[PDB]
Amino acid sequence: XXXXXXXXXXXXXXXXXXXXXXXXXXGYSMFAVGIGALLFGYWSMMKWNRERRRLQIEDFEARIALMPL
Amino acid sequence: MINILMLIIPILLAVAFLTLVERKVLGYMQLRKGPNVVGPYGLLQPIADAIKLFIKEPLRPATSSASMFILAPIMALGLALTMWIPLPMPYPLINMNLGVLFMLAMSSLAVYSILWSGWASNSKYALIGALRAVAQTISYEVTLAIILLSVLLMSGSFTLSTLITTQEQMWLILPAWPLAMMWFISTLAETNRAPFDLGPFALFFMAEYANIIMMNIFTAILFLGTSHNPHMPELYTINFTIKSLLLTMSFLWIRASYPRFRYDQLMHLLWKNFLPLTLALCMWHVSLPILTSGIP
Repeated sequence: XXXXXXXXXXXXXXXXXXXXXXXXXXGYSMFAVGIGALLFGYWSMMKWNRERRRLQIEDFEARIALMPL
Repeated sequence: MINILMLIIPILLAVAFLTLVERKVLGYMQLRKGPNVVGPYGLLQPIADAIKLFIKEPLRPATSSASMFILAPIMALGLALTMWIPLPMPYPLINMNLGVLFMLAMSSLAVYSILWSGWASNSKYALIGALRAVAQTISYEVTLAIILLSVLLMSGSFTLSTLITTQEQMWLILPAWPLAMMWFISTLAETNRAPFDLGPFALFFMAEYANIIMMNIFTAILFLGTSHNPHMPELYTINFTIKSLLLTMSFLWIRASYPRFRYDQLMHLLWKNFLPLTLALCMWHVSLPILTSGIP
């Protein structure tokens, strides 16, 4: 009996298949989150600066109140 | 005054122990094993590099022009270490009258470190490439000043201590969404060797990697904060280090993942494209405290 190297292909490994595809981001939907984070960013920040004004006037009031200084 | 030595010696160790991080984290990116033979996980190698280069390694200068070449590493290491002083941290060492102005000044003078090295070599062959390396740093410092001002004009004065207090509930990444993207790129121009790349030669490594940590920390003040807590210094110290370490991973991410942008097209990304974008956002950031009340 002769024994040589046997042939096997099975699945053929798929000859040239695309793996690159669009994922997560679509296009217009990313701008809704992108610019949406900006509008949420300013509104949250400016409310803190209005709360800073409560401290600001109260800080300068200490100088006016102190005349024996 | 003992705290200055407690901000040079552990910092020089941080630049030394970077050699582990700069090729093990970079290693797993490239599927290779970094340090392993030298130590238990290679912890003995960072200090072993110091014994190799400082003591035994001799000098062979090209011409040695009296004062220069043995003055350029002093300007390199000196300016890199003095940048640690104005840093806000939980508590700053000798807090300046204005914070960020000192930060931009010592970085703009750090351009000299690569300038005097070009003058050290007598040959014309080296100085053309040296001036090209100056152009990589000098150009991005124009925008670096602009993006800084837009963050400052939103909230707080130049003082770095006030920048922690303004970030009480939400980070500055969300209001400054395109500006946060800029600080990931603009910082890499200062000899990081990720978008563009050009004894005493070993001392330049200890200075250039020191600026990498410096830009990681400075981004974690302008954009990160989470909490302040004056009563508990324990909670701030741990939480600040993790935020800075995550930015250190992103600095080594660009070095491995992305090729060089070319020197000519580095001036097409910036100047041609970035400078119209940064100033348009600067125009936007002038109107913001006027449109809605936002003055420190």
